[PDB]
Amino acid sequence: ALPSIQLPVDYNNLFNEITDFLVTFKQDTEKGPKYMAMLQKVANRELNSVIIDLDDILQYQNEKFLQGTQADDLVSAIQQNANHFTELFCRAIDNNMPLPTKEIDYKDDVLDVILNQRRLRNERMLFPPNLTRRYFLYFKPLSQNCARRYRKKAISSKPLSVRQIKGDFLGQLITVRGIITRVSDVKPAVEVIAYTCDQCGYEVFQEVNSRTFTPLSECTSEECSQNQTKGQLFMSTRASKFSAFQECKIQELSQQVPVGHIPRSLNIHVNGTLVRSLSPGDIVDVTGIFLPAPYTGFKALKAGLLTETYLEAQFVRQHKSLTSDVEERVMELITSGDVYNRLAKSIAPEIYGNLDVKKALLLLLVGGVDKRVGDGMKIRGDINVCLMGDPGVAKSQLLKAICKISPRGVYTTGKGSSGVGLTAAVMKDPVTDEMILEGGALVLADNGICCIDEFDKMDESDRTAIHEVMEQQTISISKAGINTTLNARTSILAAANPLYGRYNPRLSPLDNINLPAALLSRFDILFLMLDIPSRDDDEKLAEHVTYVHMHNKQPDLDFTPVEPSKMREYIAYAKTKRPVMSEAVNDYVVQAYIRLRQDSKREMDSKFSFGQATPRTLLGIIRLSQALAKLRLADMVDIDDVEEALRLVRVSKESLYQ
Amino acid sequence: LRIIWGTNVSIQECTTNFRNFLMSFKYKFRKILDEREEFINNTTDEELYYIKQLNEMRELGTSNLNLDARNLLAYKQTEDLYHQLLNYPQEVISIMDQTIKDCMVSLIVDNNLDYDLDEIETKFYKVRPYNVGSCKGMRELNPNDIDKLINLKGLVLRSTPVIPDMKVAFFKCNVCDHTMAVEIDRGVIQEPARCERIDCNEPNSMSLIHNRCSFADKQVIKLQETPDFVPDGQTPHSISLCVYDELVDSCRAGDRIEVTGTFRSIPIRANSRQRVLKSLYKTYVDVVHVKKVRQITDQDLAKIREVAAREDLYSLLARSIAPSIYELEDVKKGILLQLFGGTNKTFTKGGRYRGDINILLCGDPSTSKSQILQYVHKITPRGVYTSGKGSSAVGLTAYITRDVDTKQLVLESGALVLSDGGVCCIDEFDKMSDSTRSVLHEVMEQQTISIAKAGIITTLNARSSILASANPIGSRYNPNLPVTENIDLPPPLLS
DNA sequence: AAAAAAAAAAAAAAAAAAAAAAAAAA
DNA sequence: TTTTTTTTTTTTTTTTTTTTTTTTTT
Ligand SMILES: Nc1ncnc2c1ncn2[C@@H]1O[C@H](COP(=O)(O)OP(=O)(O)OP(=O)(O)O)[C@@H](O)[C@H]1O
Ligand SMILES: Nc1ncnc2c1ncn2[C@@H]1O[C@H](COP(=O)(O)OP(=O)(O)O)[C@@H](O)[C@H]1O
Ligand SMILES: [Mg+2]
Ligand SMILES: [Zn+2]
Ligand SMILES: [Zn+2]
Repeated sequence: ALPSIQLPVDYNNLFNEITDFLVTFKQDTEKGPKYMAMLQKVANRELNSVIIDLDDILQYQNEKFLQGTQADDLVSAIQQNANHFTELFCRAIDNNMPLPTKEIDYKDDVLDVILNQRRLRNERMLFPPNLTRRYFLYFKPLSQNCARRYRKKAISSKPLSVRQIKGDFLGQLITVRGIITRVSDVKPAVEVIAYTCDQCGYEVFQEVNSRTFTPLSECTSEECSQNQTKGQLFMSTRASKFSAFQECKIQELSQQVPVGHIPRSLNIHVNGTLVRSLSPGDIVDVTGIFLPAPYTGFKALKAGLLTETYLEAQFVRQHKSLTSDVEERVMELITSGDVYNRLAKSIAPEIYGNLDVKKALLLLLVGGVDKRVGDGMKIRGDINVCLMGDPGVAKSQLLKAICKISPRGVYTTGKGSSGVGLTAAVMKDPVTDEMILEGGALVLADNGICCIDEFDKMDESDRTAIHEVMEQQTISISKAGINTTLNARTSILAAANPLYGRYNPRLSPLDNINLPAALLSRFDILFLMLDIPSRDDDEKLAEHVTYVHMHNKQPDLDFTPVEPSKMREYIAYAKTKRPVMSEAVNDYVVQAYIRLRQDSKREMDSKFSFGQATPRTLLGIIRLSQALAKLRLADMVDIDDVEEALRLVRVSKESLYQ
Repeated sequence: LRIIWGTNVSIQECTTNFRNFLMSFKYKFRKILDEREEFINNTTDEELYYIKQLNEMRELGTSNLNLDARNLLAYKQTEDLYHQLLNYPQEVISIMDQTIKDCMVSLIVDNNLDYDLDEIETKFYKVRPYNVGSCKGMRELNPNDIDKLINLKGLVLRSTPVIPDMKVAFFKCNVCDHTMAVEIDRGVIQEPARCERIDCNEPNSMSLIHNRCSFADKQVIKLQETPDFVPDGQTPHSISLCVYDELVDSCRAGDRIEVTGTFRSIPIRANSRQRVLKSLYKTYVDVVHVKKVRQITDQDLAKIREVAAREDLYSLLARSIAPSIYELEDVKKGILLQLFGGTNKTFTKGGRYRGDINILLCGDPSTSKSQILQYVHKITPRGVYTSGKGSSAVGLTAYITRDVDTKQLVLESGALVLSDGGVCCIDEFDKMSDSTRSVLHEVMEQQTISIAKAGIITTLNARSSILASANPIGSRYNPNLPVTENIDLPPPLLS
């Protein structure tokens, strides 16, 4: 039949030592046992989880070694095998559960009502213990610090990868380092199922220890022993115990993959209060038990002796507001002074020059006023900045760098992927094969910045969305029978590449690029950065570039790089602020606009300028004054603010020659 | 005294508390409850809000209630039901309907009138509670609140046709032809063993008559999590909703609704043939109340007449349609005249004569024509605002397309057919393709569109009005050159 | 009670090759 | 003007394997 083998481990002495450790253990550094305190805390319907530390277990072993009596190295037994010690510890907790000391508080708990109703009828006229349980038991991996303090080495907490997980580590407690890619919704998994039986005896309980089960559907009680055909069992959800279950996939980091290989993936299962600890896009260190999946059902026959695997998770270690602190940070930065120039300069300190562009990127980072006028009129406060110019002028570092500053931002590129206009209504998700409404990148960045690199090569299909956003900021959705309009208020940062190379003495700016005049008119600001050879500038550029290669540090200079978290804190605080205008300030704007138009009537010339001024220019003047006012000022806007905005616009306009 | 098994709810006290609540409650107790200051007590304290609705329902005969949770908590003694309903919705609602059964009698015989009450006896009543508790999204739902009333919010994606549900089986005997009806409980049909007729009494002589049973209606709805509450780098989640009886065919596709209902979870089978089930349930909600996000009265007629008696009706609605637009009064005059349209006639001999006005706006590129079109879009009852930049060549007319959910054929009308009897606004008229332009030609000439594809040959009705806006080539419309060169439009289409 | 027979369980899908249209230009 | 260019549009499932678990049938 089944042969027998002798193994050193005996579970009786282990159970005795667990019972001794629960009572005796004290924190050496409230007084008394460490865990009977938290058990009493649990009994008062406040704590939902019990977490054991193997450092503490080593402390009990060290205490016993100080006494000198032999031990059973419980820490090694837990590491080698952990699926059984969970049940052992659960039984040990159940045996020594303290009484409720205060605030019994039975209000509307359905399971409580069922259990209380059971008592009267059972006594007047044995169930699975897990039904009465509420706490969840988790283990905590070892610490190298405590290990090095008492040697003994450590295996459970070592940050292995997905690839270093061999088949020799199955059934042990290990830790894996990786990035979370997919997380699923929370669903209930049955643990104890209760069947109601046509007022025959009473409801019956069955435990489920697999992913698949069979209903009972036959009443075996003493009163139900009567021979007449009477009916099968019906399930009752209220008297049954469920649990929260979640499954995730972790993927190997790019640094740890060897050359020529493809990264692998691992599956993680989490049950209990630990659910929702992991989200997509997080680099974490997850500890758990590595167990074999049954792989049954279809396609099991072909494998024969091949199994799946998964990791039952028990611990999570993620690697990486209005308060007086941030109230004082802004005051400190105000007392620092030179906020405008320093804020513009610290943006991408590697790149030397293009300081006006850095001023304009700051105004794009902040947003103008979005005022909802009555009778349906709306006015946009978002910023549309396009940066044109010859190749090899740092076109595509500037952009990427701006994406770092604001959390709400997406870097979308040319026809390699379609994300600008992918407001599709069909999503063939493999998990369920049903449609999901999937928004595009333009919709994704709300109150944010969309960085569209290589805008020249992008197709007219995305041009439709770009045209519509600047008009109404509300994306109409695909024609898959939903008729949905989605909010898409966003600011646009575009990078352009002139047609066939560099700037051309062809006079029309429309000839330099493919973009239509109407599309360019909606842009708030246009910047031309042409590469003109000058003997002085090349020397400083070469020196600046080569200093970075010689020493990895950027070239030290009197200019001080402000700390980036301060950048974010000031930018957010400015964004929260709401300006206001006065009647006197806007009167000078009319004079400015009429002077600009009287210039534009004669400004039509062979080479310089793009068409003529439009009322959209007046709108953008106020829109840009918004950000310059939000930068440091409040309440009414200064008159010199309009001068600053006009100066920035005029420099951008004069960039056509330069 | 006796309590329904499992729960702690007893009918005896609940019925009395509810009748006390209904005959006792007023806005007085409600405004004492909320007491948020600046609370009006101007004769509202004695209005008897529940009794007046009860009487108006009795005289109308409709059965719809809007019982609220805060109002239910307002009364001190009935405060128990507030926490007794969240945990046991079904039994409390069963008591609800049973008490409303005699709520009619409690008021019909106060003056001993001659109401029949027999049609009241036959008809049944129910309730639609709302605002049960704090609204929480589907992203936060644990197994800890199964079979408890919740309030959810989400986007409607799709609906399914009516689903039959058996209520009363019907078995006939193939020998003696005897008919008997067997009720079904929770889906399972208890088969008749042998014919009840003692004389017939034959084993295994039963036949099911499918079309002689009794059925009820079901509908299933699909929801999606709203984009506002979703965090970064996530995919929206979905929930299925069960709708029964009068609420079927209420939620249109693409709307955003807040619903109240009972959370539930059921098992689904592992193997289709075997009895075996798998240890992971599916979660859904059974809904009880749904909320979203002609027949003009005589007073409206009188005010319409007196306003129509204004000295200058032309200029007033000239300025009303586009409040933001300054000057450009003449184009507003034309649009106001267009929105009414001349009379339409179709006499037998000559045929139909058109009664729609078509308007084309064009000129320098940075005027405000698009805002004008979006203004006239809203005023008109039925109309469509779609640009002519691209899309399918028959995107404004019928386009036979394969159905996505089912591998079937669906005939989908376009934007010109969907603007029948109204004003259809076209934007960016100059970018419309040479092949689709001809379609508009048959629309503006015969007002009908014919489709002949996939074995389908048919004609639809356009009968709409075209308001279009265009842009020239260049940054200005120089008056010296005539219209034709600048607008890039065929002479007949402009004509 | 112990045999012989009979189905469920599929699932899946991108990646490439050939042919006819509906827009571009020496 | 007749040349080159261009999108693009179905093309897909007919097969598999030996266990494992069910109903009939001496
Ligand atoms: N002002 C500058 N300061 C520092 N580096 C600069 C500057 N201008 C250009 N560079 C150099 O240009 C490169 C960054 O821009 P890069 O040429 O890679 O992309 P791009 O400007 O988008 O051009 P392309 O059209 O080739 O993609 C780096 O090698 C960088 O050193
Ligand atoms: N007569 C006007 N009255 C009010 N606003 C105007 C007027 N002319 C131009 N504008 C402004 O100019 C912008 C015009 O944009 P719009 O006309 O929608 O673009 P398009 O030229 O594509 O139709 C609007 O934002 C509007 O505020
Ligand atoms: Mg680049
Ligand atoms: Zn029984
Ligand atoms: Zn019979």
